[PDB]
Amino acid sequence: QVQLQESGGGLVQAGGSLRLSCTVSGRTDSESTMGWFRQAAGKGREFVAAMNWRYATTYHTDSVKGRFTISKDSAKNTMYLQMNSLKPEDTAVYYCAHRYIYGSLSDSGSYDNWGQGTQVTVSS
Amino acid sequence: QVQLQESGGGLVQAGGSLRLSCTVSGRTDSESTMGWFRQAAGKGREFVAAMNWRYATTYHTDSVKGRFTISKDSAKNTMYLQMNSLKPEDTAVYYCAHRYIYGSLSDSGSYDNWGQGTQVTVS
Amino acid sequence: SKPFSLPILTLSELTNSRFPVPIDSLFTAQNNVLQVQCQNGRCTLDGELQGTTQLLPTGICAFRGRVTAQINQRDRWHMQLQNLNGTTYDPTDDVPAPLGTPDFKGVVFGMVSQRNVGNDAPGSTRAQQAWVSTYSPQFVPKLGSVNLRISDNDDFQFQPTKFTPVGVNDDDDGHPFRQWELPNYSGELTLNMNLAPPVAPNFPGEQLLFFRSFVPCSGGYNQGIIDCLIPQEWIQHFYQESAPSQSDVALIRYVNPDTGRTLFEAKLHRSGYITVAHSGDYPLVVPANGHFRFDSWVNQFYSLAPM
Amino acid sequence: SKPFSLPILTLSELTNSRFPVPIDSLFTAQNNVLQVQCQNGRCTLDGELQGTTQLLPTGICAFRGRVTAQINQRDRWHMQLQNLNGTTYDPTDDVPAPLGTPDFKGVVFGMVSQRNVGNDAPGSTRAQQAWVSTYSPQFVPKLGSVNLRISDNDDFQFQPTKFTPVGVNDDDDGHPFRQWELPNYSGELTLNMNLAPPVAPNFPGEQLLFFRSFVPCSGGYNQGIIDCLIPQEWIQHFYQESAPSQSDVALIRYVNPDTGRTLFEAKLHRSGYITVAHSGDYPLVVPANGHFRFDSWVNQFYSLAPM
Repeated sequence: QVQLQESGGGLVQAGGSLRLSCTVSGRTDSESTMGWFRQAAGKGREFVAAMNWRYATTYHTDSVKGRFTISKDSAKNTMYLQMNSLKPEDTAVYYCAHRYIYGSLSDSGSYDNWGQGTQVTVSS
Repeated sequence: QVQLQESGGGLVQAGGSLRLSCTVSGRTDSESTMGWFRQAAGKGREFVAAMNWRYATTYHTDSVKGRFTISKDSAKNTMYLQMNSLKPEDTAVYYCAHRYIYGSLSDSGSYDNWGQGTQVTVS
Repeated sequence: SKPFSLPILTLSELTNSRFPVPIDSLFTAQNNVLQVQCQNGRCTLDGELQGTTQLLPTGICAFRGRVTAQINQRDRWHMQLQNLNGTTYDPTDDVPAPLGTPDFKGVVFGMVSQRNVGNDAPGSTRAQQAWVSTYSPQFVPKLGSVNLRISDNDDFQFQPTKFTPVGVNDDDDGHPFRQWELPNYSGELTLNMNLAPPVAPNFPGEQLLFFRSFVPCSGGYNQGIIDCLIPQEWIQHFYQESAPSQSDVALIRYVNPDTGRTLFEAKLHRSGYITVAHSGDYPLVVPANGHFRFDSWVNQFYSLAPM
Repeated sequence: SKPFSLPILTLSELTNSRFPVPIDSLFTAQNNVLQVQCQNGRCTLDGELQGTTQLLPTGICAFRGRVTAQINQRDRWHMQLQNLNGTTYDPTDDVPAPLGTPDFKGVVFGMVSQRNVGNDAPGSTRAQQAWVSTYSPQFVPKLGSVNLRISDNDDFQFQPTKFTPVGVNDDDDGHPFRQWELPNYSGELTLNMNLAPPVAPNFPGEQLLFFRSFVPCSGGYNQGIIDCLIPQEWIQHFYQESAPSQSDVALIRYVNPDTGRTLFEAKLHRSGYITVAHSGDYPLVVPANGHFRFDSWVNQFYSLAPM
């Protein structure tokens, strides 16, 4: 079991930038998979990006592939989401998730553990 | 999260009976599924029986359906396995497991939590 | 008129018409209480589909449609059905259930997949293991919906959804896999309509012959046996050909192409099922290249050579 | 005396020959440098299967065999392959890979299922979601094995196993789904052999015509496009008929059966693919009941009416 916690959200203006952080503690292995998700009010939870925890190999959806970059800290037990060129449609509670299954990095499923999420609000 | 611990295994002669016990603790809801498995030395883990914690609905595999009965003492938080007409082929370590998913009771997969197991030797 | 014919196909070149898997063997059954009334795999020899039978091997025991609501019960996810070809399903059509609907009691395990449309992340997708129990009180495919048990309730949306089957199983001790017991297409306490008729031998010493598959199961020891009266490729062929049936019974002969000899003969009845002269359950011992070939139309008086 | 002919089937009555799903639409593609060399869904008009093509829709992107070992890598579980009909696979046969092997770069998700034989709990079964990446270094089907990523390493044994595909996806950012890039059937740094030949237009103003499906994906926005050159039912039909090709080009007409009129015409080439006279990517606007009909054998100079 992994314990997760998001931070870095806030009220930004469209065009700005934000880096979310997700701290990871607990048992993690070679197949451990870290994902970012988001959920706007009244909408389905959207898969955003994912990364193999050990090797930092990534997958980003086509919807964010240019502006959002998932990544891993070079020393800390912390994963990031760099978010550039923010738009009002990025407004949502952003969550991070962990999974002991490798599956495919493109697979949105089988994520067991979740943080409480951090609110991102973009406005014009 | 759910924590499990088996008990009641030991050495018995072919023909006798045992009653294994699996105590449960932790968050358990409507679709929580409890199952018994077994693994003899050097062989694959065999699915044996499963029940729905809430309603005590049961599935038994055909190799044990006449002789083994899964059941729940709901007063306590304890699952059981009534093992009758034991034969040497029944020798194995017996495990109990929990699964938050309903699936189907006949489904052997997606079991998350496991107890450490009790040894059952039939002579 | 146009001559009747069978496609030339070995057993391992045949698809079960009641589950999307290859045929494994031929099997003849002792007469008993079962009234065989499967609804998939039904087609007259002159090409009239019956029951819930459609043409596509991939449509067998599949569902297509839209998840529109959820309930706080086992069978949580309400799937409004479409026809498999994407058209709107009409619950007043003279069919037992949407074509492709499973025609047995039990649980069908497989996967659901979704691809959003509309305003909420259109084109976003997901997929996960799921289960559909033809015992579920929400299994009302005739009325237009079934409910899915899925494995991950939080990665699932109110969006277009498809169910791809993989195998079957008993559901629990009280609800076993019964391949000859139809589901209640309209739900509990309701009876089925627009059924293809029952099938039974009607000639002394004759037994039904089935195309048998051993389909995957998901735990326990169920052999996963699903028997169809005729294989999907025959149904597809009869539909193309629409050859008039010249009598109630087409005599067919199972032949070894490598030798040219006939292995045994059987009656292929105009409503699309086979009988053979044999007594007892018997898995047929036949070579791998064998196939049926159409011989002739015979009358009611025809006595089959014992097999 | 078997004349050449097409089966009479609408789009929604056709199965993709490169993935086990129905055809969704017809699509013509702008002439690229794209090398179309897909290995499933390949069959000459006189009934010669080529590539990895077999007859059953259920065999497309399916695997069958025995899991024999695990390794401490991503693709953990070593699956020694049999042919899909159960026969032992012969790595020296004149084929690129076992028939049915996926013919694209990507990940195929689905379910593995098992059924024990022998001394260890014979008859016991299990099933779970799995993934096969055709980018894997252990994806060596021509040599006799692929390795599986599975979802539950503890409910899996060294037992006969089948893989049922459900959909596809990109594997990760550096390894996307590319339907026109063949896997390395023999592994990294080995080249493929025994391939069905590449196809392309060879006439000014002509473009390939595909039977297109949008197959399920497991996350993100991939449209799941798999284009095949001819549908699986045409392949099964040409194999049955084995009518000799009287020329290198079959002129075929897409007809509205309700009105009897022709909607457009196309070239059906001897090696089993279709060209149309059109420039630009274009999803074809056709009535739902349409189907192709063989018209005549034409020669090399035949100019298609623009479509």
